[PDB]
Amino acid sequence: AVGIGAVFLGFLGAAGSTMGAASMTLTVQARNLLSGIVKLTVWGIKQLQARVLAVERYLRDQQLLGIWGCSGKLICCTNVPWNSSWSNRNLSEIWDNMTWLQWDKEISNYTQIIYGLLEESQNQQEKNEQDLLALD
Amino acid sequence: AVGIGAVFLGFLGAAGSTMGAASMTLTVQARNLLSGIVKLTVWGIKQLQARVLAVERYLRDQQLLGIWGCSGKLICCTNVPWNSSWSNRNLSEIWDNMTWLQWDKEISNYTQIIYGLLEESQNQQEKNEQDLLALD
Amino acid sequence: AVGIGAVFLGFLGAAGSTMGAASMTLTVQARNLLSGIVKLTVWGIKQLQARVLAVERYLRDQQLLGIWGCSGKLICCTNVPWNSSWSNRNLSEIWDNMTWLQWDKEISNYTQIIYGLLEESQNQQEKNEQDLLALD
Amino acid sequence: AENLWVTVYYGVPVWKEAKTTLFCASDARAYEKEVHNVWATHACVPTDPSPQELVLGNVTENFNMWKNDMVDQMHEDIISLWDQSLKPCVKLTPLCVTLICSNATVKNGTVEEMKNCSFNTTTEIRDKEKKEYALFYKPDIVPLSETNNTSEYRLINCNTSACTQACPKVTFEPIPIHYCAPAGYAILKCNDETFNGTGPCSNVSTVQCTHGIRPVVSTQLLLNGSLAEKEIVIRSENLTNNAKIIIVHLHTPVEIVCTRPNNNTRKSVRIGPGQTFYATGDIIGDIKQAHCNISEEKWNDTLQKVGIELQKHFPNKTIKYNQSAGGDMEITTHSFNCGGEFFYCNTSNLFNGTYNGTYITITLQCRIKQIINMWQGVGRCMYAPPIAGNITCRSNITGLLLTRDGGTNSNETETFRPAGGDMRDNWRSELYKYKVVKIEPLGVAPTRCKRRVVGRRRRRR
Amino acid sequence: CNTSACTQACPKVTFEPIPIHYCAPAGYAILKCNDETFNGTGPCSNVSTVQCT
Amino acid sequence: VKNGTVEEMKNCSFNTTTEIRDKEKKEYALFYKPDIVPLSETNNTSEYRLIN
Amino acid sequence: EIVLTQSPGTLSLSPGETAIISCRTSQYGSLAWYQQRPGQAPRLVIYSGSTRAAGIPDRFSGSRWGPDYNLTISNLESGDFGVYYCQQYEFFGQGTKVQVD
Repeated sequence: AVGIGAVFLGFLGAAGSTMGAASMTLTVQARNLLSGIVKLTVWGIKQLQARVLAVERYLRDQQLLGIWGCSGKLICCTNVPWNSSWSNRNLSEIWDNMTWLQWDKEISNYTQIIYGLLEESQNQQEKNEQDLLALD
Repeated sequence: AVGIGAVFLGFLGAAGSTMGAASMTLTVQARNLLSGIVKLTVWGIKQLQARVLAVERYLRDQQLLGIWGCSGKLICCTNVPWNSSWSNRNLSEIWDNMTWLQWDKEISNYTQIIYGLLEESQNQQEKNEQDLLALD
Repeated sequence: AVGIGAVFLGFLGAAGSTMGAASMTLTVQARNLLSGIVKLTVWGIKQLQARVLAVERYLRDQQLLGIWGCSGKLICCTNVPWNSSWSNRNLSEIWDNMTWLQWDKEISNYTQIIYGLLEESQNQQEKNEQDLLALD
Repeated sequence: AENLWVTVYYGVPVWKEAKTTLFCASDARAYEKEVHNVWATHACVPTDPSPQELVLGNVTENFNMWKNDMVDQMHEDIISLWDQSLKPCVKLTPLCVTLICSNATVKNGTVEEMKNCSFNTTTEIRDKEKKEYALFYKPDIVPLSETNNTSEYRLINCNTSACTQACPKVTFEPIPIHYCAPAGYAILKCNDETFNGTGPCSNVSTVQCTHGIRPVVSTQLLLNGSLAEKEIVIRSENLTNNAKIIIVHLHTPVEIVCTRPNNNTRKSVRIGPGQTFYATGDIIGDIKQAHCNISEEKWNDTLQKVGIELQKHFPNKTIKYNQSAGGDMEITTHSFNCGGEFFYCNTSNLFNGTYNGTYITITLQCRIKQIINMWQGVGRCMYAPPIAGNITCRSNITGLLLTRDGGTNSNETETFRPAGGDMRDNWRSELYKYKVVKIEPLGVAPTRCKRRVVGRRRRRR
Repeated sequence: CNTSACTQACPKVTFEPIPIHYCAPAGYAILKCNDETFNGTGPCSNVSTVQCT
Repeated sequence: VKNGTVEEMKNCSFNTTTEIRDKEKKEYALFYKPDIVPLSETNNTSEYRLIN
Repeated sequence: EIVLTQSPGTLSLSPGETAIISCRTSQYGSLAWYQQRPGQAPRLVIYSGSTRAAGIPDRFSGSRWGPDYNLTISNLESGDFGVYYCQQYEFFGQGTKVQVD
């Protein structure tokens, strides 16, 4: 799709598309993850022990985006150079061939490592944010 | 009410006021919608099946503000022209006569179209956000 | 710690440190406050009446940061001069002696007053970001 | 003085006193069996290998053990767990039938305590009945009055309240339980073992979860507890108060061995349509009555050490330990649970003798009971089924519970009595190290920074 | 009464094979395979997503 | 009743279960309501029954 | 060594005036006073040194000097006379009586 248009079940087709189309119209997942569709017996407790888990996961994701400076941004560049060993260092030449679902394996191991540098790239802003003679 | 500080049972009088006064002291609703006031019997399950619904509604509203570019902004302009058919095209001359509660009917039908338009007005920023030679 | 590094049980040592170190690596509390570790009997209802309270408190704090003009910012200045009666008016040379835990008493009484000034520090921006004069 | 502007920071570590409903976490693979354990939940599954720890830098914080609300919470926790696990089990009400009883003849002799009782019971079809028999191993069955027949006994449950037997499908155990606070709260732990109950502690260390607590219950003595590492500790609300209590932790455990030499045989009885009743059918061995053994060479020294420790607070007052005070059967005797049965012991020699401190094998005869009121002593009444074969217990005594006497005694003399108490007081001896505090990311603190100016992006300011 | 007491079904309630659709909660998707040659285990290459079964 | 006869009620006595289920005893209570249905199928005008 | 002592033994005073009662102590601990007319159930007056029981005027109060205690009363009417008893933790003092002139 282009713009957004689409639905959850009008954009999820991108899961096998080239990364170019998946890069556009990236929003409906952010609209779906909140709540979606949803005498005491088995029907009752499931709307709580499952609902609150979904809300908890969404708040966790929002918090993680909040720390790194990417609060309220669907797309967010950052100050961390990309090391050689993590993936192809020319993926601008290559993502046109790869869907995301296959991409995830190629960097599944290094995500926890990348968050460590990304946190530093965020929190180096704290030193600049205060306490010397920027006159204005 | 008027000013800044406001109270829920100090500001809700604006519901019949001219829209100008409601254009100030607009904060306390956002300050109230979160939690408000709140052997097993009828008292027990209600604090869970009610509180979680309020939290879900608040998160829904927050996300809908987040997508359009109005995250954390009480007031937020947006890049969409106002079409004539939806309302008076000179409401700056007229909203001083109307309260919100009566105003809502006048655009109740056209809200869903305007959300779709703000979605495009947002993601036109996505094309701007990436992938060319803006040397910065 | 410096940069971020650390854990919840690797950063909480700042609780007795001079406030200079606590002003760095201030992040892990946000990562900790959400979820943490967590036939019907006492095990069951505790996961709901406790988890939802934690989520409620977190949303309360996030909303209170949102209104003031500090959404998504760990560190945030505002437009309110510090009145002499509330504390030492030269804490820039004194907080290197005081930890947060002992500091909190010195401004516990005046905490409620200062929100009433951050609110106008916000709504002056609210008034400024709208009307007629600044054509573009 | 300097020109300052308000500044927000938060995400800060700051805490205050509070109260909460805590989360439970059982240790090791015990969670797998925890579904079918009681005194363990359903189920405290451990999500992490607790307890992770850090030592706080230069932090000193107040503590209190008597006002501590975690014991108050866990009392309700354990009582509710107990009643709810006992709730779906088979009731025993229709046994309350006129029992005819006689001396319980046994192989090559006669047993010392119990009575062989035979009674009418309901068969599968409610219109007929048969003459079953069982050996209730307590003489405590009350003889019904209003009769000159000296043998028409009654089961004592029906005198005051109906009862329910414990399902053998679910087995109580002293499984260790770790408490972990929920999100937003932290549990502070003191590490200075000289802490005598109340006051500052200056080696505070935070923990994700508490160390191993086990809910084992025992009156007049603690079993399988935790020892103060350095010396024998004395704790009380106020020692000079004649009331209240004195809790003592030993420096070395003293092994207690308790056993039931009678070779009991488990029997089934068909009380109703699907309801099966367990009772001791016959004894197939010699008779010696239950007993416990404690080595004197350790205990006599332990009493002397606790005596000099007492005399530290009581200057120049000689200490007399003395027999249990009186009252109910659950606190005049040493009660401790083991292996399915309940043992009651007379404290034959765990009380006697005077020991000044400055130096100027013991056998306990024990009765056994099947029917118990809970140690809170008001409500539910059970039937604990017998356990086949001889029973053997090995456990480490770690702490004593004492109360003080007096006074118009001649001022150089003082007397102490072993007397138990609530269920709470046993766990409080193990849960004295913890608090619960809520982390509050505070509001505004001064800074060199100034106004933002149209939300300007800027460097250091 | 040989082995276990029992209970009768109240006529107020009735046995019925009413169709039931399973719907995913928030944040999950129930994938579906449409290739009817699927013999129980292996890849499926016409995968479709649905709100509910 | 004391120095007279009450209007609203009937004295009633019945067999009840003692503590041991195998025996029973006689007791009496004063149900302060006439509304106890006389059991039919009998010429005895006194064999009442509780209407629950 | 825990022994109490009260003084003076008895009083004869006109109504509407003050009285002074002393209760000594030899141990660290709280203190309380009790009132007793002849026969009837005695009553609580003050406890924990200076805190005052419910339902009594402000006639009766004292100070916790430390190793000693002093109780004073003010404007005692004829109907409030009786017998006073001191207390600690189990030890009840020797007691003293006030009577109307």
